[PDB]
Amino acid sequence: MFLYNLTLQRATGISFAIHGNFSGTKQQEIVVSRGKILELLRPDPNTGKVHTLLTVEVFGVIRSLMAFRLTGGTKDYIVVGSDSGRIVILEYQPSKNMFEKIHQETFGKSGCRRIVPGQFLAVDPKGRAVMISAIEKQKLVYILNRDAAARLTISSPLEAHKANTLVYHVVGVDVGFENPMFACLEMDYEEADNDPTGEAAANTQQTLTFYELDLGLNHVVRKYSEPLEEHGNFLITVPGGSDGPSGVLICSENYITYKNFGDQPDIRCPIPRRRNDLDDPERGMIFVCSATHKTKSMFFFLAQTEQGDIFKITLETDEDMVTEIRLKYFDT
Amino acid sequence: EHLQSKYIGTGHADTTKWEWLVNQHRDSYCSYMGHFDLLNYFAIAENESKARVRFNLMEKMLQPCGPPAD
Amino acid sequence: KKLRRMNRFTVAELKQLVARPDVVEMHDVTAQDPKLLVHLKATRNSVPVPRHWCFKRKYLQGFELPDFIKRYQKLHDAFFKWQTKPKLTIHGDLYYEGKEFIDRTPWGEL
Amino acid sequence: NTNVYVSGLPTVDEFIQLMSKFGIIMGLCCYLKRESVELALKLLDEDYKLHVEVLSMQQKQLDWRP
Amino acid sequence: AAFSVAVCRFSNTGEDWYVLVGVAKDLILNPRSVAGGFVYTYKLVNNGEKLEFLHKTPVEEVPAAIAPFQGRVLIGVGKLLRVYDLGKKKLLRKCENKHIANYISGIQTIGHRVIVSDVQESFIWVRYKRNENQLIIFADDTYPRWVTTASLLDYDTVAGADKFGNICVVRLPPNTNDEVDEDPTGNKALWDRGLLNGASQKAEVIMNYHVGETVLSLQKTTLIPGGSESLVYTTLSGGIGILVPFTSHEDHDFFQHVEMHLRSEHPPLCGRDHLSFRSYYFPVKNVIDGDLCEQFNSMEPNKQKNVSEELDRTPPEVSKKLEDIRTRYAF
Amino acid sequence: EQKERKIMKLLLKIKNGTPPMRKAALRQITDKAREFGAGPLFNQILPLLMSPTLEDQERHLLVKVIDRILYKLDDLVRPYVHKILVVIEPLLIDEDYYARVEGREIISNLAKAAGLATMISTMRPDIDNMDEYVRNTTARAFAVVASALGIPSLLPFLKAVCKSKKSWQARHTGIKIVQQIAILMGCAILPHLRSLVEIIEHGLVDEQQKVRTISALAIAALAEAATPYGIESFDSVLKPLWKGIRQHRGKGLAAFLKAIGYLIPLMDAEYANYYTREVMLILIREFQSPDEEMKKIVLKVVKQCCGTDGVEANYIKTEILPPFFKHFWQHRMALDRRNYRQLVDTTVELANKVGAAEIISRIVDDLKDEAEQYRKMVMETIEKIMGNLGAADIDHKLEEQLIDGILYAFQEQTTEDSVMLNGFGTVVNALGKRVKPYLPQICGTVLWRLNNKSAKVRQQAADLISRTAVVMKTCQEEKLMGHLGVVLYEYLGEEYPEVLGSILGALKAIVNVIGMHKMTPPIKDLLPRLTPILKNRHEKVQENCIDLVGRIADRGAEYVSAREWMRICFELLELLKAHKKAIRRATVNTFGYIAKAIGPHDVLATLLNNLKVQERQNRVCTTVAIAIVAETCSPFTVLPALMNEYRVPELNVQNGVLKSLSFLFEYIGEMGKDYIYAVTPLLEDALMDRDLVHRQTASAVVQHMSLGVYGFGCEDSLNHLLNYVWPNVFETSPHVIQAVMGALEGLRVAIGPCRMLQYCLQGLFHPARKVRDVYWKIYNSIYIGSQDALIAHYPRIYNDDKNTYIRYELDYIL
Amino acid sequence: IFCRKQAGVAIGRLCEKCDGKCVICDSYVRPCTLVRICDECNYGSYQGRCVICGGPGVSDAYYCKECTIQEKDRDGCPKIV
RNA sequence: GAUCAAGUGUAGUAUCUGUUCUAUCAGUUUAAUAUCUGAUA
Ligand SMILES: [Zn+2]
Ligand SMILES: [Zn+2]
Ligand SMILES: [Zn+2]
Repeated sequence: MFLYNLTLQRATGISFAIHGNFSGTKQQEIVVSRGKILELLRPDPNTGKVHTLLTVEVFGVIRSLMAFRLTGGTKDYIVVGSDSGRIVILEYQPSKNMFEKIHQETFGKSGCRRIVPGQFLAVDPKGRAVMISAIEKQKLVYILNRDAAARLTISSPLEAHKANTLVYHVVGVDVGFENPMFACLEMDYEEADNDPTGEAAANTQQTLTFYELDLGLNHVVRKYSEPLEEHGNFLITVPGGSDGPSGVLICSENYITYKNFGDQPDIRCPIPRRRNDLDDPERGMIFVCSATHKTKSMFFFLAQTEQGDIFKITLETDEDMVTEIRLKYFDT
Repeated sequence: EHLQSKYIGTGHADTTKWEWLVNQHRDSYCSYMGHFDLLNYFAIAENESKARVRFNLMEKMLQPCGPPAD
Repeated sequence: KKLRRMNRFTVAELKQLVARPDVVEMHDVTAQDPKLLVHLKATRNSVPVPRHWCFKRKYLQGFELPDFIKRYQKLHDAFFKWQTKPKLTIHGDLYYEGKEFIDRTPWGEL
Repeated sequence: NTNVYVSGLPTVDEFIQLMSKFGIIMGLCCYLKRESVELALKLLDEDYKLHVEVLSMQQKQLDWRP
Repeated sequence: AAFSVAVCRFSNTGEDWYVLVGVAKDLILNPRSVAGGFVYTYKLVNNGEKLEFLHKTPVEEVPAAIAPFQGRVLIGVGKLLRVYDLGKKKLLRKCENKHIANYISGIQTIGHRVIVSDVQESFIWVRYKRNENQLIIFADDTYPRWVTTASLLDYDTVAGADKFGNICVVRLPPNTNDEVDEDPTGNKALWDRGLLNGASQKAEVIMNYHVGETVLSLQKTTLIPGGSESLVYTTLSGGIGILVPFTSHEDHDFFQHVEMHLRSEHPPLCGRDHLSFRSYYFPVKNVIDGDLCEQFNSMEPNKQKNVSEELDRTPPEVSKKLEDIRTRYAF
Repeated sequence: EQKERKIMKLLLKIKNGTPPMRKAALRQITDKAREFGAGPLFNQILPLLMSPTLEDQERHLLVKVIDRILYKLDDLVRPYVHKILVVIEPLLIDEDYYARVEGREIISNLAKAAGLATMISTMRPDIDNMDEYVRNTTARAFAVVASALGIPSLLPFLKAVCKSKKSWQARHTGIKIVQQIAILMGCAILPHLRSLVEIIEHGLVDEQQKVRTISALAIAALAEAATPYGIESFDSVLKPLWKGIRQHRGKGLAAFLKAIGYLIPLMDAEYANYYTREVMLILIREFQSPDEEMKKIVLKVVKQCCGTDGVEANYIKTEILPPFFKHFWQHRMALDRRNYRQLVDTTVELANKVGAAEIISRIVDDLKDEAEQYRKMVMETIEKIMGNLGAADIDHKLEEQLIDGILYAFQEQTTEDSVMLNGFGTVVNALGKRVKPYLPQICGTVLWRLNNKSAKVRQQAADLISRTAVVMKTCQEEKLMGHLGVVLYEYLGEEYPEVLGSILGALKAIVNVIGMHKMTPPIKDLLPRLTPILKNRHEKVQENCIDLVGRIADRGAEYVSAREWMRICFELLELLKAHKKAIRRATVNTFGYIAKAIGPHDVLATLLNNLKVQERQNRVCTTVAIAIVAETCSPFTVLPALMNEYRVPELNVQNGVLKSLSFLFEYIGEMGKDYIYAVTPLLEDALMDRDLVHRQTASAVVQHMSLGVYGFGCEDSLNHLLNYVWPNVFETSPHVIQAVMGALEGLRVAIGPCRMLQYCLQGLFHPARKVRDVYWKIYNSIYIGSQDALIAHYPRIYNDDKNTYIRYELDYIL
Repeated sequence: IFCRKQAGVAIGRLCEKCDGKCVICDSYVRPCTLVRICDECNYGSYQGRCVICGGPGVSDAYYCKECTIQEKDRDGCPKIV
């Protein structure tokens, strides 16, 4: 029974979205993952309607997307993490209406594997470095450089592997033009595996670890690591340098916490609940996703709860120190 | 062979029921995290957000089968 | 120390504790997990260990031309006109020493 | 029979090297195995014009031991 | 929690219509437990516009599938397959089969054959012996499949889909016998027996393909008036696709060569091997990816030339043969 | 004292012995580093680094020590920085790239270890030094300091240095550091660029010629590093540079022209126009300059300005080309290889913008020149231009001059020149159909040079035929190609293999052109002449001879006997395993032609008889040959013969057909699908058989069948073969068990990981350790191979009292 | 033994005698994937080493089709040591 | 089948000739044996 497969209706569900000047022009597009398909969208700022410019079956499981830009560049690259086990960088070519594969670097076997990288993708804001991280143990960092011709160049991967470590999320920290840093929410599971009582599992704490890439010495150092009060589900990169105070918001169960390395104290804000909520009181509340808006003189985050309620989040600063997190309810 | 030890979740002649099942459960949860459709299925079945399903799976990675045998 | 080699189920006890007493062999009792072993031996499409694993001798220390060949064009047609599939063993039918001695139209045919 | 006779010859040094291509040897030649005679009659005929007409370790040269 | 539904007539009541709804009571998903279940019966009335409640019948475990069978209803309660007559105050269990390996997800029927979807142990073929009042397992699959949905292609053939984004087609080999006994003393569960700890006869997997995404519907149908018949599937990411039979080698071997050349000349964007992707859980078998073949039209003319040359054709002929197979079944 | 001897022991175990000894000793030094102390440890390490005898790999391992002890010691190095640095600094100036990068690495590590203030306080007294060599190294040290640390960190020091009024030497060194930073960092400069330009900017204006020179070079280096971005940063320096261009002279002007040359490519099209025109008023004046350093610069600036987008092709055509050709395209410029390559490049870039014909028409008049080296220069330029742009732009009247000149140059060079061969081949291949009128002149010129008495000169004539016979096809081809071939047929007796290889390479080019009936040495005369040549020892001869016998077999099979072909196959047979890749590929291609020529039957019968009677070396060659006769011609013609050889009741012939099958399946790949069912019963017999080598190589057939047929169905036949492979899992002989692992790793792909798991389950927890060891070895291969696929295939395992083992999410219903 | 460090940007090389062989399986059939080696194995004297024997490399090393299918391109830097 | 001595050969794996095996218990060990180490005759 020989058979021919045809798609009639492409998948419509979205699992990742990134925004950027993928065309290399003033206007912004959105690249969306539909799991098996990569798609480019243009919202028309006049008509409001959203136009699908390009759809490509990638015959793989997309697991992470990041936009990134080399310092000085006009155009955003798409870096893709997938079940393939190869880190792929794409450039949208507006003239040919195609995604062009600028680099493909190989680091492991294929499938949605536990210890092979691809699930988590973090890029330095300046675009200097990209870190691809597996759920467990294996994390790899690729340095990014611009050649004379302005074509993209990918450095050989630098190993940053810590055994028995589960990673919940990784984000690039904005350090301005200092050495790139990545932040990971990680839990070490070695003690739970060796404790017959189960106390070790209960007393295992997630840590926030900052891995710094010393660009000069080509090595990745696990420079700071710190236990959190409660388990975070994801991280948000806070604007750094001139733009902001740097650091990373941890979204966690019932809370949002701001952390930075050095003299910066922890600031923690509870997630506001709905008045008269009919929900089961045993249920905690998490933020499910976030967007950042960075503007010429200010920034804010939008973060959405499990109920669909969006909070605008702002950070008050005195000198370069955050002093409070402010949450205004925005919309549902 | 020795080099198989580079790869977590392999076994050997003195691998126990608990060691083997803990690797099956950890590999399963990592697979669920990667396969967007398999994650869709669980979110719809539980009536729970994909972000909470992912979080609950990550929490289950620590001690997926309960404590070691003794 | 020999003590743990005494700290085992009897064959009787293992035979009664399990859903499938017909898969329980004398040796199974001596395993590090006889209850997991007997469970795996009972799984619905699982293949038994080659029976010679306990034999003192090494494995095998105890041709005819297929009909369509044996039967330019003739030699092509042996492969592309009259070639029959041989008798094929089913999944799990391991070789061993003594092995040898309503309408019904099919959907999606051509 | 593995014995072969040869005519239209030019040394023993030439002869053995020349005939070794048709298979292992233990004017006239003596091959290990009969099929060398088929090869000689096919190939060494006409190869001057050459002309042709009809223990353990020695056999162990034909073995496929790794 | 309603998990199953059927609309049917019963032999005893003739014309009268009934809706049977299978319900779990206090189901906990993880770790799994349940306070048994119910089947609710309603008499469909007012030309199928109103549900008149008739009775609520308790059952021991979730009635996860319901299927009308020979003027009676077949309900799968956990691992038990049971035939239920309508009754008056409650459904009556005419027959029961306890030999299903695990939880039953779905039930298809054709003639006296019943195809049961196990949650993990894939497809079991059962015959109802009408006079003898028995449900007999006569064949099973040789693989575990986490079946989500199933469709009958013919009397011998089942298309299935699973939780891991695969489709398969399983067929009973020729001269499979459905006229099988079960022993009244116990012999066929003691002496006489099945193969590999399953049934005595096995289904052949004649097709395997990783769709790349979980399928919860399969239906054999014609999508266009006077078009060819197709197997239509739908997915959790909202995709709709078809699997369509090639009518001859003049199609099949051509698209086989097209797929082979596109695998090398136009490899997947994010660095996967295509053959590996379509072979994710099982090796790909008897399916050609038209989602890859139709990328021919999106290649630069340099590659379109080179690929078409290795196919003995010009690019317009390749593009046309792609359009021809789509329009024959799909819109 | 004795612990310093332990440092010697540890150094010895790093410098000598096995890698784990090195690894252990390094771990020892590095963790002990705190105890040893920086002073003693560097008093001992630096003498090795100073030794002239130290190899690159010894130095590299000593660097791999130095990094780690520097990390461990940290602040402890501060008193010793001065001593450490002066030993290291010379590496930064070494001509060896690896010695150089290693010096940068250890200065980087030393700068991470020591505080910035200490690096500054160490190197500051050398900023002010009288020796330019000391300043030069110090500038390179500080550039590396800047690279390891943040560039902003060093900026406040540079701001003090570049305004150090009391010493021009200091201000100069500051700007050297700013230049060296740009050379080291590259495009990483860009976010710090305006900060660096604003440090240099006042230097261009200074009262000291040295400081103006180095500041212009700093701006050149920054512009080079920034390319194509960063123009907004340089807006400060644009005015100072023109005010300098209009005023300065000599190498002090060459510096400013260098800066400008790197700035113009950064500019927008409007500024590119304005500032290019500003250049030319002075750059055209410098075309007259006697200085070779200046001449190097002005060609660079021309290349950069004319390569920029803004500048009109018409502007170049009117204002650049006349003075450029006047001053540079003259005989004196051929004399120096530096100027030569620079002029050729600059000129090719002018062609890229202005067109082929505009440049070529100013050059071609000198193809007929006196001087060989100047004719070489123009020929290399025409070579490059027509390689880039082709003949399209060229007028008929310019073809005439090209070809006349090209012919004259070829007949003129006393010694075979590669450039003349390139130029002639390129121009003829570019012109193509247009060459038709000139073919008699070309042919006569070739034929003349092919009758020359010199070996090398005839090699060059044959090479030229080889590169151009495709054009010579055009007309009277039978007449001209044919006589060239008869001349080549005489040279088939060449004493020199370098030449003979080219004769063959020219004959090969003729038969790829001529219809074989019109051959002038008939094929009956050609092939016998080649048969002794196949045995020549020289690679070039063998390649071209085998490849030529290839084309005769391919294109003209009919002209020679079956037996003639048969003898050729039997001689070619060993070359299938020759050392050289080219010789093997030629043999494989051409055995494939000759197998078609003979027809498969008797060539195969001959190969199967050879397979019974030769040594292991030639027997493996027949397994390769039999597979070529299968992939070429028909596989279905090969397998029936192999099936019959397996019916012979002798272990050696039977073992032979298994090697033949194992390579046949590797080699034919995807074609194997048609043949699995036919070969299956042979593999049953072979894999049931008592012989260890039968079972080894039947397993190897199963590996190659499996990997060859992946995705084409056939899993029924592969499941069946797995029932005969699998019992061999307890074999103990190294060769059989590695072949069995190979087969299982093959079948994991073609049957899938589910099936392979179903064969493993009953053995993973079997009572016997010798079953478990074997089953876990197999499982681990399946697991590493297919980790994510196994998720679907793992059996249901029930919960225990203490432990949960069901996977509940997969039990869920929708 | 094989090196099995994570591979990088450096391409593996082969000497003339070993030209066209697959480093992993030593077959000469169907080279498919370019061999990539770790930076350490391609540094200084080590730069340009034949992957199989360490001789000067005249050509790029290529993993065979059979090895690429089995994902044996992915195990890490196949420099023999 | 295990085990001791001797010849021979190879990149590596080994082949090949001449011996031993006669009672129980305990320990070590093994899937179970066996070997090995003690004890009783
Ligand atoms: Zn290989
Ligand atoms: Zn390496
Ligand atoms: Zn080599």
